[PDB]
Amino acid sequence: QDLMASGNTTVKATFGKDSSVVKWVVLAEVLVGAVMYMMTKNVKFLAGFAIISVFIAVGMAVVGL
Amino acid sequence: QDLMASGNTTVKATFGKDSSVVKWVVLAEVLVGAVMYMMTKNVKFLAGFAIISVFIAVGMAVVGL
Amino acid sequence: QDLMASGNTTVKATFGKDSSVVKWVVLAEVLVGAVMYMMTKNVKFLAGFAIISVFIAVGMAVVGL
Amino acid sequence: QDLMASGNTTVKATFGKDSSVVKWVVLAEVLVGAVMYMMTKNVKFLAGFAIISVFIAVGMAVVGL
Amino acid sequence: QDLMASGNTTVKATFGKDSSVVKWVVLAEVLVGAVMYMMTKNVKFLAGFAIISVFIAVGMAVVGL
Amino acid sequence: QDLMASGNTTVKATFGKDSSVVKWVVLAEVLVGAVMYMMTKNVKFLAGFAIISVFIAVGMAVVGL
Amino acid sequence: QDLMASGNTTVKATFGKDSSVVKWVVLAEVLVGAVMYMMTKNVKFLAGFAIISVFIAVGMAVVGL
Amino acid sequence: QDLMASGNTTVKATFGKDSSVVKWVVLAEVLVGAVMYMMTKNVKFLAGFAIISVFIAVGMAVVGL
Amino acid sequence: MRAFSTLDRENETFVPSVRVYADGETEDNSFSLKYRSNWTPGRFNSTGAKTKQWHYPSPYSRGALSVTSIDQGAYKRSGSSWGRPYEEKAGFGFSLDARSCYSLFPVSQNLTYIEVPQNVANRASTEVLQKVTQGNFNLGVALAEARSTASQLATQTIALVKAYTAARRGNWRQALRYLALNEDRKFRSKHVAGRWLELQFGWLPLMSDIQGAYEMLTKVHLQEFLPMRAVRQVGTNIKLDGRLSYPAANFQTTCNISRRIVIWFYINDARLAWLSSLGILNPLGIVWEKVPFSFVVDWLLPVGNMLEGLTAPVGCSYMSGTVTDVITGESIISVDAPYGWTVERQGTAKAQISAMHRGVQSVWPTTGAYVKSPFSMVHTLDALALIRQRLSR
Ligand SMILES: CCOP(=O)(O)OC[C@H](O)CO
Ligand SMILES: CCOP(=O)(O)OC[C@H](O)CO
Ligand SMILES: CCOP(=O)(O)OC[C@H](O)CO
Ligand SMILES: CCOP(=O)(O)OC[C@H](O)CO
Ligand SMILES: CCOP(=O)(O)OC[C@H](O)CO
Ligand SMILES: CCOP(=O)(O)OC[C@H](O)CO
Ligand SMILES: CCOP(=O)(O)OC[C@H](O)CO
Ligand SMILES: CCOP(=O)(O)OC[C@H](O)CO
Repeated sequence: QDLMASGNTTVKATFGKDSSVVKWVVLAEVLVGAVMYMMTKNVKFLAGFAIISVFIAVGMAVVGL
Repeated sequence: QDLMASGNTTVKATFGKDSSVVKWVVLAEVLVGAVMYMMTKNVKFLAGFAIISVFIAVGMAVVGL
Repeated sequence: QDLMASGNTTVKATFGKDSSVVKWVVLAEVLVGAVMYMMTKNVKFLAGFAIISVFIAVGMAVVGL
Repeated sequence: QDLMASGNTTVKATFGKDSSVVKWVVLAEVLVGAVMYMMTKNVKFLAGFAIISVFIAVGMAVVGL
Repeated sequence: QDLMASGNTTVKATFGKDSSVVKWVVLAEVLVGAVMYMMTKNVKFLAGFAIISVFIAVGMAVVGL
Repeated sequence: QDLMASGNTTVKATFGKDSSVVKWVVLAEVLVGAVMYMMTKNVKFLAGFAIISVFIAVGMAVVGL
Repeated sequence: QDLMASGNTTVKATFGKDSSVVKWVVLAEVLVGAVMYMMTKNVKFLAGFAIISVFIAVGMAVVGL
Repeated sequence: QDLMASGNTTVKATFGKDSSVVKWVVLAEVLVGAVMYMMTKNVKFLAGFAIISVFIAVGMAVVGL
Repeated sequence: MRAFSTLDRENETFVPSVRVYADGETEDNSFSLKYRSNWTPGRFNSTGAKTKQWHYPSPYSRGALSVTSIDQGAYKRSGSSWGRPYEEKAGFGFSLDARSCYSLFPVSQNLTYIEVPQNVANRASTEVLQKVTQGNFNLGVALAEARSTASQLATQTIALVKAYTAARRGNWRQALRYLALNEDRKFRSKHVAGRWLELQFGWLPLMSDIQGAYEMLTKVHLQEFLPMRAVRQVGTNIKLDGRLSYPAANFQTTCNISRRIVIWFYINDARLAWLSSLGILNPLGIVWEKVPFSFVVDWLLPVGNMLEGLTAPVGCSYMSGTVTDVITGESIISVDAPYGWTVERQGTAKAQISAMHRGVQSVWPTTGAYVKSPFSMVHTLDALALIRQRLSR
């Protein structure tokens, strides 16, 4: 017989690019990045404004159903 | 079915450009950058008076719902 | 729903122009600049006589409610 | 026949938004987050002043009778 | 039927603004902040004299019965 | 009913202005301030002879029973 | 009830003017100020022969039991 | 896909020729080069009245979007 | 609500410045300032749960911060020285940004939360509860067909109760006009029990019409959903000065904070299930020959209990109410012045505001509230005076 773990297309619409996961991972950097000027106050946490769209593309387009 | 992680737009009105996040990150610089004239007393912490509105614009308009 | 981080106008009346922060940051220059004449004794730390009112006018004017 | 596990609307008025659960889960953060300044004394446990109203909305509006 | 977890207004008069919680949290900073001048002796623990009334307002006025 | 966390006025008379807390925090500065002339020997730790009565006035007179 | 942190007059007779603290702070300057004529050999460390009796009077007479 | 670090034309209007950077780099020379006649009093700091418009043209016109 | 634009435009005014012276111469130169003429936040589009009984409301808000002239012033013147130258123228114009003209109003940046005074939110909750218990609301979709077929039962009892008491007195000329008959027909019997058996067909269609509507209320109308809507807008003027812012310037400003509390609720009670399981006798299956004349009063036991239950206040249960928050007003500077120178135418500035937000949480006392049933029709109250004065007393 066939498999029974899929056939509903539920996890794809929940954990994907066109869902809500991409919104909760884009504001997590500014939550600790724009407030750390009190302790460190340096130019170091600036390499995260480009790795958001790259990490989401190298993991979602692996299988693709 | 569809997704269940969103459907309320609650975190968008709380963590965004037109929310209260931009008001708490603007006072953290003057709290430490304007009082460091005691030990350092130099012109170094003056580049943060323009990167506040730039970093919040390129980090929020990434997805846009 | 709406946000819950603001709506009280409490932090704005504390860290602002018409508050008490402008009175503590104005005495820090004379506390360390008028006493360093023992080691250096040179006209160098006198550029802060006019940048105090400018730094508070470029950061608070970003939002300003 | 029909089901017998419901038909009373008792658990919905007890464990919901307009009940008493939302009042006990809001004071537990200030009870332990505002007293841990004796050992840690850092800005770390401040990202929980917005996730309270979000977690109660993404779980109660799932079924909705 | 209705709920049974409330209806007494007991926790509201104990854990609130007009109770005793606001007094046990206002003297905890001076117990450890005004005595650490022996080892560290630095101007750092000064941002806590304004966040006491702000944290108690963004948590108590969330539900409000 | 009412609250049970207070009603004794014990912590107010122990941790206050007219108690013994104001005496243990005034000698901790001179204990390390008047003896650090060995290695450092510089005019630095001298601005703390006025912030003792200021920090206790913006910390004890916050609620006031 | 009353306070329990005092009632013994022990720290007042140990850390005060009529004690042994005024003796350990007057010999620390001659231990390093009178021997720095080897490498430096200048008239600089001479402003401490009058600030000893002043700093001990502006800190002990603040509360005074 | 394309890049995500630009697409807003925000940093170009802030750090450029037709912005506010050219005004903060023209008054810094007269702030100290015109008041140093007390110690030096020599015609030396006069080569900076022509290199301001040259340095801003050899750096902004390098890429040009 | 009023007219407002959402297109973000900009204007350039010269001073162528211154012147121168020385011478113459012267121259120178111037300035221019751018300046902005108006500003509009992002469109917040939210959804809600959709069941098979009632659609839950979804949060929605807009708002617009429009600025008119400057217013400137012267211163220167012258012176120278050286020488130369111176011268014166016044340167000095000094333009203002349109994204920060809400400092004179207690409105957040999202244009959703509005600080309501204690003398406004308290009066808006008492005027709504005083109309629901006393009976002052609007009917719904299911309430139109429910009260239409329920009033026909008490209406037919007017021509039956008044005609039943006329036989015991000795006035047969009044019962003929109520039974849709004619006064040009004589009688044959002389006894009080034989005159009623002559005109048997004059009340047979009236008996089938009672069971045609009684079986549809205690089995269909009392086993569905009866929504109710209450409209009550409360708006006061608040004048503030400023414580201062930037410058120183202081604003000096005015504002009109309006609120229309709309709470959706339905009829929910435990004693209403007892009247839905009761039965009624059938006149077609009972021979009226052996039954004496004293049977009409004993037959009105399940019918008379329904007329007295529709007049008592029945408690209700809330669901999810909406609290509208609309603020209207201007601000003239116233600015411062310076130184020286011277012258014155004098530099002035005028700005307008127009926000809108619907709440989620509702206001309802947890100790219950006796709500009057909408079955207090004039034609239904006339049947109670014909039973407690003649059939009972
Ligand atoms: C007032 C904030 O001070 P910080 O920047 O946290 O200090 C860190 C070092 O201990 C001294 O710069
Ligand atoms: C100026 C960029 O610095 P980074 O390479 O991000 O970090 C180096 C050290 O860790 C500084 O602390
Ligand atoms: C006789 C002057 O003594 P001071 O002013 O204390 O020292 C001068 C500079 O510090 C030399 O470096
Ligand atoms: C002369 C004005 O002050 P500055 O330009 O800060 O001086 C730099 C050198 O230290 C000259 O001594
Ligand atoms: C406000 C929460 O973020 P912080 O803890 O201040 O910084 C993040 C890392 O823990 C650096 O310590
Ligand atoms: C001069 C006032 O005291 P401080 O600012 O603590 O001094 C720090 C260094 O000694 C300055 O060079
Ligand atoms: C402090 C230097 O003395 P002034 O008389 O102010 O200037 C004269 C020249 O600098 C030669 O030294
Ligand atoms: C005017 C530019 O030249 P200067 O800086 O005066 O240097 C030339 C010689 O060093 C004379 O001092």
